[PDB]
Amino acid sequence: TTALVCDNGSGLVKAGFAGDDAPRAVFPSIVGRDSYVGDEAQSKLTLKYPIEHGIITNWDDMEKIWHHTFYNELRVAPEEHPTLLTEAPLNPKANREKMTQIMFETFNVPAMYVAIQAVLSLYASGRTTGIVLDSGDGVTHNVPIYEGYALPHAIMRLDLAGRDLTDYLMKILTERGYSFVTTAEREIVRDIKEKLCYVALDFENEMATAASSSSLEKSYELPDGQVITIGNERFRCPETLFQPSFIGMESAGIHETTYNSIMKCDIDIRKDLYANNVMSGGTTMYPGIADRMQKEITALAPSTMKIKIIAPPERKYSVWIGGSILASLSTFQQMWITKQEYDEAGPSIVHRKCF
Amino acid sequence: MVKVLHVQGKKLKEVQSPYNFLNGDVYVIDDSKKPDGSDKDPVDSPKVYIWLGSKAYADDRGVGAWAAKMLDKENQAIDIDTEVEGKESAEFKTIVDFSVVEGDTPGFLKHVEVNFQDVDYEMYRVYDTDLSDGSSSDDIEIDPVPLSKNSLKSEDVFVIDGWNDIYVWIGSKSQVGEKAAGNRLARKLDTERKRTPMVYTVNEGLEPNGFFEFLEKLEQEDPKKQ
Ligand SMILES: Nc1ncnc2c1ncn2[C@@H]1O[C@H](COP(=O)(O)OP(=O)(O)OP(=O)(O)O)[C@@H](O)[C@H]1O
Ligand SMILES: [Ca+2]
Ligand SMILES: [Ca+2]
Ligand SMILES: [Ca+2]
Ligand SMILES: [Ca+2]
Ligand SMILES: [Ca+2]
Ligand SMILES: [Ca+2]
Ligand SMILES: [Ca+2]
Ligand SMILES: [Ca+2]
Ligand SMILES: [Ca+2]
Repeated sequence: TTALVCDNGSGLVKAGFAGDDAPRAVFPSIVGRDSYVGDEAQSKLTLKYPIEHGIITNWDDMEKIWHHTFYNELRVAPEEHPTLLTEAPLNPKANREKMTQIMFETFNVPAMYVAIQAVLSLYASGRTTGIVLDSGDGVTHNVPIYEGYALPHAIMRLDLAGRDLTDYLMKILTERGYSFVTTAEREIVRDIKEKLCYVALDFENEMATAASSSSLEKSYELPDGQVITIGNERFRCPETLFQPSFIGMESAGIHETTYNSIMKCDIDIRKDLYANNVMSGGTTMYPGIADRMQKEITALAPSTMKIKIIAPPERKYSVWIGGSILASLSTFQQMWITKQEYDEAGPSIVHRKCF
Repeated sequence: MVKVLHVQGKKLKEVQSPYNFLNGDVYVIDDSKKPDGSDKDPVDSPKVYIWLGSKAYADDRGVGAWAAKMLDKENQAIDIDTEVEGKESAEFKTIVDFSVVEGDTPGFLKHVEVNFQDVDYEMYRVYDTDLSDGSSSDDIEIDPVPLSKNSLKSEDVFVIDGWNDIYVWIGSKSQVGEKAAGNRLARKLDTERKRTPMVYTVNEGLEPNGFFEFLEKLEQEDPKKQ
């Protein structure tokens, strides 16, 4: 029987079957309240995000997401499927327990496992040691990993990701005299961001280029036929990841959190981390980000240090794809919590079996 | 003395000399056990290497990395290293003699039809393969060709897909059916992308000022060279 893989994000649910090369269900992690989930809620209520900055904070709404995933999207009977779930770095112990209790007591799954998202990405890249930069819709993490285990004392978190870049692009386009209010319009700005934005290798040089010619300008045709043009907006928007002061956040950019994370780790593994930076998550998809990160880390690191940024082309779904691969291997499923073990031990079993 | 394992789908299969690593595949080199088959003394630094072919996809990589974790799980003194095709460490290069050959065992993941919708660039040649039959519209083929001024040929039509900008380049010696098919391909790509792209049809020798600079950047910047 085929295991299920559900990768629950702040912004999007990614769900499907172990053994597929991509999730078959991708939909917004939204609930509107008696229940509208996903695109059905974002067109119809008060909408709540059950997952905030990667951690589940609304358990009634999360149950409903999982319900919608099982019965409406995947159309499966959850009692017939072992289920791999993912969790954020630094997930509180009580959260993993509640996740385990809901899977067994509400949905009656035969077996389950909870994996750290970044760890699934690192395996998908062919590594057991390395440091993942995971940047999605709600949160960005640096997660150093040594032989398959995240090093929790060295994890760094930045509460800035794709939704904030979308909001910033919406702000600056609105100041230029465009307006985005409709469902369409907020989704139009996100589409502009994903199609036209990129990370400058040198921000000051790119600003100068944009000030002195039109060579960086791009047009975008709206659904009515009207055309939008943007120039330095294309790279100012994701520049926020390296300078969070662009949106009024006093905090380190992702190159500094990478370096800081590496520096919290044992000096003995640092050379391995520098050479094994793996990017994952939709917000790492910008053209130029890998090269910019390489340049920024090189400036921070010792001059002898070998630096490498691994940015697989499928990395927007690396977490889910890692889950789908591992949930397919017998040796991995032997590690899962069985319905019998849960009844015999309760939700606290998750700490012994899943790390 | 070392044991070398080839990822084949969700399997690990042992191979013997001569070692010819396929560049689309992943090998696990087990240097953790003494001659008889017993775990090596931690003093003797038991190691497991995961060799990643440059063209290997995530399933081959994940199966190989999980297999090394399983060897480490049974003997934690093991140190795991990942080696990348063409940049192997001097030490790994000391313990296995191997060459690298062109070739790819497909991974075990089943293909699902989902568009990742991420910035990707491509150049297509649009050509009718038999003009002796009096039609340039009935034998049209669309082939990807390298993104480069070098691929442009006067005799055919080329569609340059720069994701948000799409160019239809008309060779000065190309045929009418190739122009129709070229424009139809651009229209299909524009339609798939909710019409947000800008689409231009340009003639050979009359290219807009930005055109050849744009073709160079697409080749340099193409996030998925294939
Ligand atoms: N090609 C792209 N370029 C830029 N941003 C993108 C691209 N594709 C997706 N995104 C952004 O990535 C975000 C979704 O990414 P992801 O699924 O990794 O996040 P998530 O798991 O929901 O969030 P989190 O990890 O923060 O809880 C959205 O903000 C989306 O706009
Ligand atoms: Ca995520
Ligand atoms: Ca292969
Ligand atoms: Ca070990
Ligand atoms: Ca090592
Ligand atoms: Ca013909
Ligand atoms: Ca014919
Ligand atoms: Ca021709
Ligand atoms: Ca268009
Ligand atoms: Ca390409």
